[PDB]
Amino acid sequence: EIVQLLMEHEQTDITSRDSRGNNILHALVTVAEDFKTQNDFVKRMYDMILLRSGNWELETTRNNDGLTPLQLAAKMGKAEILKYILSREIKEKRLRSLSRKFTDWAYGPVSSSLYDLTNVDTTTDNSVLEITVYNTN
Amino acid sequence: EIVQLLMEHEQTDITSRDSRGNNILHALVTVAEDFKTQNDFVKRMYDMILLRSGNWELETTRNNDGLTPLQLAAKMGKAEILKYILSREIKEKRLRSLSRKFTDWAYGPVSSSLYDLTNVDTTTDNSVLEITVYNTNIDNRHEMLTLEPLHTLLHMKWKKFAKHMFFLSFCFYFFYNITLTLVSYYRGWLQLLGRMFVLIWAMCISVKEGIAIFLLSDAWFHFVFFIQAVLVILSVFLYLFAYKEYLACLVLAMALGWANMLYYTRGFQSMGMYSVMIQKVILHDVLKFLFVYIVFLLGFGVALASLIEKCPKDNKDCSSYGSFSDAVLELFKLTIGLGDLNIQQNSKYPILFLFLLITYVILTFVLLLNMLIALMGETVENVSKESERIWRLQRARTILEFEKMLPEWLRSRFRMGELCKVAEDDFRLCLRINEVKWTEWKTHVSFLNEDPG
Amino acid sequence: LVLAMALGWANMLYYTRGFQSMGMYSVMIQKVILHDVLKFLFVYIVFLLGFGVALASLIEKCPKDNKDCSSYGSFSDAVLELFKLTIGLGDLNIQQNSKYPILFLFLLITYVILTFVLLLNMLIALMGETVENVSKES
Repeated sequence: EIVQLLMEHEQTDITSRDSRGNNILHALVTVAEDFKTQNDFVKRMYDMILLRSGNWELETTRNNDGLTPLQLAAKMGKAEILKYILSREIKEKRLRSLSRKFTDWAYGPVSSSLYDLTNVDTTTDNSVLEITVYNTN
Repeated sequence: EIVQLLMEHEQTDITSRDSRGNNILHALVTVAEDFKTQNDFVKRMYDMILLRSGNWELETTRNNDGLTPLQLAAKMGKAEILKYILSREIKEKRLRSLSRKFTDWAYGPVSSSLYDLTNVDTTTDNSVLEITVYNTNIDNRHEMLTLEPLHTLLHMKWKKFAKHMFFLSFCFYFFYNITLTLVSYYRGWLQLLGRMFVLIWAMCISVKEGIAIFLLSDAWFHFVFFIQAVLVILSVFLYLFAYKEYLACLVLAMALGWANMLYYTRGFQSMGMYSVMIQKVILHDVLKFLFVYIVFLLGFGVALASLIEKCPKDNKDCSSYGSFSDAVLELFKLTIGLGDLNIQQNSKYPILFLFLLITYVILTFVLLLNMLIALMGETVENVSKESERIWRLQRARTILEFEKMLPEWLRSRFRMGELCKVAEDDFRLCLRINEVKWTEWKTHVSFLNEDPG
Repeated sequence: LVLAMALGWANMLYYTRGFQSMGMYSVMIQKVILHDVLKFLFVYIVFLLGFGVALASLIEKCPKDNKDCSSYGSFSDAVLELFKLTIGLGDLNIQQNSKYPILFLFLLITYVILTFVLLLNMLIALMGETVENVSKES
């Protein structure tokens, strides 16, 4: 409730970056732990905030360590938030451009979905796939 | 209902002590059993009565055995009532002074609670921590030392002193045993330098382990170290005196010492659980094997000696089996693969002989030796769960021993815990434990400091 | 040269990770060496070093210029002879030049018992315990 109050407030700045460089999504990633602990309310808040401000601005930024909240979830050990972020299906046709997974065609039970490799597929400098493999911590 | 009737009655005396010395709380402790049995209605009644009469009068008294209901729950095996008593959070601000656990500060999920060490932390005569460790009449002590203040008392003591005293002891014993080996192996000034220290530290081990063995399967090491020291100093006496038997006791003491390196594997988690599992395998499995095996050695020994009993005709190589000793020794060779299996002259019954030997090989190898491996495979599965707790218990007893060996001032130097003000007049030594809980959210009302630190 | 060769054939193992059936196998080996075998080798070497100086001091009497009379020379020959005995090569007999043949024999039999019927089978049980947990994550 308080989150919706603050975002609905016209003066709130959703994209604000704290002293560490983290915006709100980085913060939600550095927190979230596991299902046996938090019962997964962080994924819900992450979705809520993204859908509430339509943009790639939040998820494309970088904290002072030079990481997007996706790459940050890769550096840290957070699987439950990474599955969510890494496959998103947004059903509402307005905000559907924010999804990372799409259904190319579906007929009966058979369906061919489609995934987005931008920061994943290791055509970039440090991607999600290089981190999850070479990260020994 | 009837309890509330009696307490609400003005004439009832809540603090009455029966002929055994027990007040009502002692009585509730001597009763309560477990959750699978009573479904835990005793904890509820204990809470009800305390909250109904505000005081420390009840829980501070002593029955005729000189025990508070807390210490009594420690003597007896009662864990479920001890967790309750040992951490109490009373939310009502009036009676909050009776709690043994407090929240120093809480912000969001993070909260730092605070525990009360008064009769726990072993600054008293017989405390909750000394009892749950040294009390051998229970065998519930696994779940006893996993409770909230006790776990971190042991941990903090280890991180403060008991680690360094344990390692230091390992060094002083290790040098001792090396010098003992170098003395044993070479038999000018080396004997004068080392041998004196051998006698000295051996005498120290003998006296200390002897005093500890006068206060009596947990203490089994105290017998072994003592036996070693006796053998060492005895060998010294027989070396000063003129005798040939000194070397036997010397080398036996040495080998026994290297068998006593094992005691120091309880300082490490990975090796500690290992030596625990060995200690249980020897008890539950191997002994049964050695008994039923020795009965066969003794059977087939007299079985074969009587057949090979014919006269060697002054040829020791013709008859391979002499009296009962040579037969048993030859069978034990055969288990290793040294023994000589052939049709034997001087044995008038070579077929029966050979059959009766083959039955030995079969009963030993393909049956009774593999049975042991299967059984060990059965015990490892059950012990793998409790081994960590068992090792925590042993480590705990070592910790308390090192604590009891310190001087009064150096002991008071550490003094785990801190003074904290719980109430207006209440200052009590407390132990801080930080916690993070995401499961249940609430507005924090009862707490100690407003500013989280 | 030969040490490098043998090490190379020990390095064939690295290429078993291209196949599923052998890859999981070499993983389970890699974990067994770490969790189980090392604990065995430590507690076993401490016994070799114990009984070596135990027996050498008893057989320490002069061979009388006969190398076959005294089977145990310095600490090396004793350890080597024990390791023979584990394989079944070692020569077990009442030994001349050992002034204490009963104590000697007892102290050797205790070695055989502590090794085989106890500490070597313990390893097999523990490995049987680790294979059950590793079989899932391998």
